[PDB]
Formats: sequence, C-alpha cells, structure tokens
Amino acid sequence: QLVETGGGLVKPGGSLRLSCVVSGFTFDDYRMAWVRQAPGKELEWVSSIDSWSINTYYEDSVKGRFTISTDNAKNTLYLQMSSLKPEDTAVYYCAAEDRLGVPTINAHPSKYDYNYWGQGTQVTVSSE
Amino acid sequence: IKSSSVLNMRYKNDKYVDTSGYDSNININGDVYKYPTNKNQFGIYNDKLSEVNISQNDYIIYDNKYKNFSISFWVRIPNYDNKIVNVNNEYTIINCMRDNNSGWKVSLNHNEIIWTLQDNAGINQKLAFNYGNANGISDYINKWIFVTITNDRLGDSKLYINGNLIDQKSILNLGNIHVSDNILFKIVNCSYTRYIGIRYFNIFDKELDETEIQTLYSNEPNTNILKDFWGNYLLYDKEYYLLNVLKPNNFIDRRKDSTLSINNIRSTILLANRLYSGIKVKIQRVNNSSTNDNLVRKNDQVYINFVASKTHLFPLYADTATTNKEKTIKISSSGNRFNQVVVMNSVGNNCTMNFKNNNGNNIGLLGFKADTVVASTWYYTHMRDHTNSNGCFWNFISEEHGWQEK
Repeated sequence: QLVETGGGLVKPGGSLRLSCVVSGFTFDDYRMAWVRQAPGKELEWVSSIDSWSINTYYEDSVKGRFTISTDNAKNTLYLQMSSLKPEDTAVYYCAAEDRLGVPTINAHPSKYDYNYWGQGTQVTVSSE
Repeated sequence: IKSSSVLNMRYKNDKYVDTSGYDSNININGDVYKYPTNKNQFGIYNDKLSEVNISQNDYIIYDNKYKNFSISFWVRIPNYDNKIVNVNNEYTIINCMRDNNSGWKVSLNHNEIIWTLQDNAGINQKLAFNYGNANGISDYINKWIFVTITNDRLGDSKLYINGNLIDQKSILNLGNIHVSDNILFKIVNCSYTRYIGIRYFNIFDKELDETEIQTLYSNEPNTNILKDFWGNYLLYDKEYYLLNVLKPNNFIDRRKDSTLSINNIRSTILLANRLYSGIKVKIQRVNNSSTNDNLVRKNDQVYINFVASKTHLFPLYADTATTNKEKTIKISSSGNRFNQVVVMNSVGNNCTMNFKNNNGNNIGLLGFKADTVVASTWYYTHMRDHTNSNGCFWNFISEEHGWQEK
C-alpha cells in the first residue's frame, strides 16, 4: 500500500514536503524513487534513494533543489522540494524497485522499471 | 593427485576399468544403469541384482598401521517423496570391509552420509554428514555430492563435502587395518526400493591436501560443458524449468504481452520450494551440422526457445525496440528470431546466457529488473562484489523421477 501526500499549489520559489507511506515491505530490500509526469509529456524520473547505503541519485535539472530522505524505521519515504520552478508542475509518483535487479536508471521509465507504483500526488507551481 | 592415485574407475568399451596403472579388475553384476551422456557415472538398484565389484590389486589392498590414504567419489541420492525416505535406518552403499568387519564402509541414512573405519581388533571411528531436509533450495538432495575422506594414521581422519571440511575425528586409537580385497558398490539393508548414483571413484595412497581436494572438485567434471540443476551435463533439445540463483524462491511465468515475469513466489511442500513451476525452455544449436553430441559447451551459439505445447516452440528474444538500457525478454509468436543469438557460458554450476545481435554487438546477459526478466550489459562489469551479481546466473531444472512433487 504505497500512498503519497503533501502536494498542492505553490508560487514560484515556494516549498513542499512530499511523503510516501509504505505497507508490505521495508526499504532494506527495495530502492525508492520519485518519478514525475507532466500532462503532455511522458514519465520523467526525479530521484532515487538506497537505504542500505545512503548513496542518493538525482536528475540534472533537479539536483540541489530536491532532497530525498528515508526515516529510521524505513517505512516512510520523503522528498523535500525547495525553490520550486514552474517546470516542476506535475504528478509525482512513489516507486519501489527490487534492489537485487539490474541497478540501471532510465530517464524515461515504463511501468516495468519498478515493482510498485503509488497513487500519485499533484504538485502545481502557479501564481493565479 | 594422479601421482598418489592407486585406483581410478573410468568408463571404457562398455565396461569400467582402472586407469591408475595398477590394473584392478572392475566387474558389473546385474542391471547397472549407465548415464548415456556421461558413462563414467552409474546407478545401482536394490529391487534387482545390481552391483559393481572392484577386485583390487594385491599391491593396493590396505594392510598397514601408519600409511595415510584417501578415498574420493561423487554420490547422487534421490529423495523421491521426501516421505518414503523418512526412515531411521542405516544402509550400506560401498563396502570395503572383511568378514571380521575390518576395513572401511560408506553407508547412508535419511539425508545422511556415513563413513566408517575399523581395524582388525574392532576399534571403529565414524564420520557423518547430515544435510537435512530442503529449506528452499537444497544443494545436496538428488544432486551430485563430492565426498572425500582423508586418513592420517598419526592424526585425524577428515571428511570433506564439496571440498569443504565438515567432520574430523582422531584415529590414533586404531591399529592394523586390513581392508577387504573387494570394493562392492551395492545397496544393502535398505528399508525401501531406491537407486544410488556413483561416479569418479578414486583411491589415493596419501592424505589429500585441501587444495588437492579443491582441484579434484573443480576438474573431475568437465569444466567445458555446462551443468544442469542436478549436476549432469546440460543438453540440447531438452525441456528445462528456470531457476534464478539470486531469487531461488521465485519462478518465471509468461505474460499476455509476451513478456516474462519474476514476481511469482514458489509454492512449498513442507519447507522445500517447488522446483517444477513456471515456464519451460529448450536450447537449440544455431549451427548444427551434426556437431557430435547434444552437450551445451562454453561459448556455444544457441537459441533459447519457450515451450508452449509439446509440439509448438517459440523463440525467446530481447526487445531492443525500447529506450530503456535493459531489454525485456519477449516471446516471438511468429517464430522470428529477430536476428539474435544466445551465447552460453558458466561459472561453476551456474550458467549465463548472453543475448547478442547477429552483427556481433552485445545485448546483454539474462537477468531480471523489478518484475521482468531482461537482458542487460551491466552484468558484464559486476560479475562479482555486488549484491546483484548473481542475477545473471541460472539453473536448468529437468523433470526427473528422482524428485517427485505433486
């Protein structure tokens, strides 16, 4: 049961904290990821985190502004988004990949690139 | 090794002979099964007359108190029901003991291999290996197990299984040991009807080194030919279930969009994973031209076909029509090979399958990503020292009579 929350409307420069509650597996056996989907575009991978080794992975157009995190209990995944730009207006999905698989990361992933996908939370960067 | 060898049982011209140079006479009595793909390994039964008797040379008949010596072989012990064999009863398979029960003996119990050594007086010493029931995937049941026994008369007697030391007991309290003139391979006093596989029986006149045992464990089977799940030779045109060694509790199933899934957990009988689950595959030679036998060797150019029915086979290919780095494995319902081939290779008992284009370009080793069996080149640079390295190693399970699951 992957559920995301924390998305909404913000002005250019605002901040958000997306959270993703996980039921059924721990982050020790799975690598977590955030993937974005623009309305007229395909799926775009945002970030990824490993909990066994705290090595994190970010996309070039997003690094520095986004920070991916994991709680000590390994059940909740976090994505702290700061200094948001209007290009970040998208649906953000929580994703879980089996760590034992091929650890390649695709910038435009399909549905088979992760084991479980979430329900998606909407993030909108607009004035009015 | 070969220098210290005094008995080497090998196959030649429809019989078994001694290739050590001491010219010991080996005879077959009754119905002894010979594996057609490897005639050096034989099977003995207990419901009919089935035995193999080695009349040793008078030089090598052990009759000393201080001479070290070693015994090596491989044994295959099926556990048909995992219920018919659940009987606490020791039964002998190899008997080099005299009338006064002086000598040595290799016997079996329920998931147990027993070595016994006795002198002329009657003082005995026993070593044992109990591998127990299967907890997931068993590396010993119905598989070829390498057994080595070293005997230092001024020290310990040691038992090695697959090259690893497991049980050592001192034999300093044993005197003169006069073994039998004959080495009898026969199942006696067994509570149930069964058969036992034996291969590569060797007798050495010294205590074998650990590195010597490892060389014997690595080179006695042909290192050029691939192995199946049980340890036999991998065969062409033979149906096999698939097993990924990194996810041994999972099996491969077929999807409706021709892809292959791995999120299928194996069912359990008690604590043993079900082996006969999932899709079935067949290996086919690309360039046949009647190239000798049906054995799959290293660096071979093959096709991997998926078995839909007994008559219908469909080639497996790597879908390169995607932007992903890893290429998902799909089933070609039309029969088109998509101009691809598969190269077989192996590390030990584990097999690797490199999907390649016909132009010589690499597509990748067969592994898995998330939910789907894929072909990926990442395994090229991470064959070791990574938690995901074993994802490209596969075992081929053949449905046989020795392993029954219903």
